[PDB]
Amino acid sequence: STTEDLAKTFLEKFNYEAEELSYQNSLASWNYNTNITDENIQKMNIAGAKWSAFYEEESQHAKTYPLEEIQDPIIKRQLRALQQSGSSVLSADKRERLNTILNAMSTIYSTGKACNPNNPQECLLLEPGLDDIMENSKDYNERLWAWEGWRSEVGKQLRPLYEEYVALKNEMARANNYEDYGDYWRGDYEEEWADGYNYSRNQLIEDVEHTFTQIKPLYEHLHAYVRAKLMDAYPSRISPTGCLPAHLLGDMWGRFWTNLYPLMVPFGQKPNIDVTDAMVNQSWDARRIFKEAEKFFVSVGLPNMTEGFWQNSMLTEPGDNRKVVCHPTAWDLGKHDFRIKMCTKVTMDDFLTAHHEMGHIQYDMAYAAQPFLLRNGANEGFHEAVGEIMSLSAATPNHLKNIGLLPPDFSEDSETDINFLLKQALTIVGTLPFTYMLEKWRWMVFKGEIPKEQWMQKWWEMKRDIVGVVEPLPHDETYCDPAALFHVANDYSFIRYYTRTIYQFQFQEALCQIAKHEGPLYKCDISNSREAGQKLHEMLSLGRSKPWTFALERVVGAKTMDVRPLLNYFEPLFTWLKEQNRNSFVGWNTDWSPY
Amino acid sequence: TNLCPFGEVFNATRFASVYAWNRKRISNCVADYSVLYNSASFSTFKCYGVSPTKLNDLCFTNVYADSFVIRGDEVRQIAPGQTGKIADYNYKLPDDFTGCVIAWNSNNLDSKVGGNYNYLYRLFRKSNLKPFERDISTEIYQAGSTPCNGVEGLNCYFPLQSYGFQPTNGVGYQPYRVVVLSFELLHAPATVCGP
Ligand SMILES: [Zn+2]
Repeated sequence: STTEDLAKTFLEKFNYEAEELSYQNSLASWNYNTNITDENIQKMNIAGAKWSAFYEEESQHAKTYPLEEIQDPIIKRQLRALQQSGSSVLSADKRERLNTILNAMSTIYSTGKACNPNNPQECLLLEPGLDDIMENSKDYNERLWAWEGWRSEVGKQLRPLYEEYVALKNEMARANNYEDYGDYWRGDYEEEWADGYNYSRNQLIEDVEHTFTQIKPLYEHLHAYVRAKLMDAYPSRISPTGCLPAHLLGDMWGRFWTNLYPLMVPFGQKPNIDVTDAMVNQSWDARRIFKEAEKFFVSVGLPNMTEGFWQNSMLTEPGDNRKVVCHPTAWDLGKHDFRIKMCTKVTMDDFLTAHHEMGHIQYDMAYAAQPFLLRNGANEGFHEAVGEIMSLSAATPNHLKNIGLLPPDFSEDSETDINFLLKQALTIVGTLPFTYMLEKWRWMVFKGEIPKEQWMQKWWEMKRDIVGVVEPLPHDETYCDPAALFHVANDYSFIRYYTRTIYQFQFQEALCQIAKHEGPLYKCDISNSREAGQKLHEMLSLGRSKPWTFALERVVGAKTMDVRPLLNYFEPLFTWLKEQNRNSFVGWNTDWSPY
Repeated sequence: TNLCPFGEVFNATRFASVYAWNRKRISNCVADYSVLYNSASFSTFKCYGVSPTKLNDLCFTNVYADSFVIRGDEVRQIAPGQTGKIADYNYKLPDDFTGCVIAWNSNNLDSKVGGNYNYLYRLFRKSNLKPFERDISTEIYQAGSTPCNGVEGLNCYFPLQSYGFQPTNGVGYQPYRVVVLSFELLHAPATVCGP
């Protein structure tokens, strides 16, 4: 009786009991998110606690079989996903102490409000009213108190909780044979027991840092063009050779520069291609958007949606007393129950979102034959990278001419293409120094390179040096400015957004070579090409049964992440950026500050 | 002028599980297999050995009807020479099988909101089943060598597992009422002719 057979017998009992019980958890979660009532919250929590107690009982049973004695590679990947202890390795007092901190940080963030110093009766929460200031207002002083007040009235309260969060999460990391909690978070990309596809936890630092040094020529010309246009929207507030203030970046945290696009448009006389009015004249509804969305996946070679997809999903707002979470979520309930829940309007943004969320479904429909512990993406960034390339192909004017949303005599304009490429680069290239620096600060904090008396000292020294973003007001060590982000105060790994962006154009450049696309990469459309969807289905059907380095090579031919496909996408913009920045200064110095 | 009651088998309100399948002995009657193939309601109609082209001229001895409910992904395991949890531990067909496998989707009948757990399938067994062998015993299956002493714990599992049949499930995870007609053509009076 070898332990390879005792773990294989254990997984057959586990996988059917997990799929039976997580489906009841997913169906109770679906009945909450579409039918928000008092009974559905309790039934979600009752059926969620049964799944959360079953998974911890069998995690201790999975540690009976030694992982070194298992020879089959499929069983080891399922056992490592099940033997991964978390807070259970702590004592009874410390595990209750850790969940007290995690619940307190998630409620200080969600129920925290910043008050206006001019009018103290206006105290605004983040999601309803404080994100409205940081994404729509064009005033320096109005965005200043919303930025400072969010990190003073809320982020200072998270500073004594985050310090004990670091010590407790480093204690359970070192009890699970890890160096720190940052090394624990880098184990999501760790691949072991492979011949040439091994990926170490230290190799994730050596790949993210190396890929970022090549986006620096692209980001500096984007930073210089944003600074040259933000010094017109905000005169005598930004030095022409310095950094950008943190509250002028179109976001609360400066995560995305997308909202600055009305302040910097390359050709104001050439409007962007917006087909939201062609759908109204053709009398499109919410069903027509998803029927045209699935025609894109049929043309690329992916199968149709299931019969139970159309009758069980919520593709429109019900128009009744049922409260509905209207965020677009693609649901993999298990037992081949695939759903999309979004309050779809007849617009262009929901047209591309319907392609993005159905690309999540086509990933979920592909690894459905895998075992239950292997029914996920290859890593934490593989799943949203597949959905993002569907919105890239759908938004092209070549695809909007074939489905009737553009006239047949629609001549493509190069001036409108620079407007499209700059708007893409404000969301994509503008978020990569923010995503790199947020994880670089957090990895060094867990490791011990940054002492607790140098948290906000090294937070702003890194943000000036890497992101080129200077704080508008001085912050001492009582602040906690990364904790003002959602993924920091709610214990989420933020490197999932960096690597997904690298995979997004690595997948896009790989599929547009088999699609025989002649021209630049941003004009590519993989529709009506059964070779760029069969190649994508080779990686999609793997799931988590193989390492992500193996899954990357099955599409792009390279095991590691590569940012040169991302630089090829914005290469027509990068030629335009270097011509526009010939009379400006490209780069920044960290000496200049607004204070 | 008695006829073979296929309405008792196919249109039954209660169906058996696959670990304990309900075999009915049908003899001394007149059968009409042309109505079975031309019903257009069966999602699976695969006859093995005997051709399904309305052979209403062969006299058979006994027509055993094995009625059970499995999920839709396991209907392919009711072919002669298949492997899986159903073909090895629940219902084994011989490699010289001469009969038909009728299976239709019964998501309207055998699915309830919250789950229909009245159908059980044997998940673990010490060895594979013989052809046409039924095992209704529920002893505790030990995976290795440690004794269970009548209680299932570490490495001891209860061999029966319950199907969760819900109407919102996918087509693969959906209840299929499977009727396996078995024909025994031997040196016999061969009562079931059905002209
Ligand atoms: Zn998504």
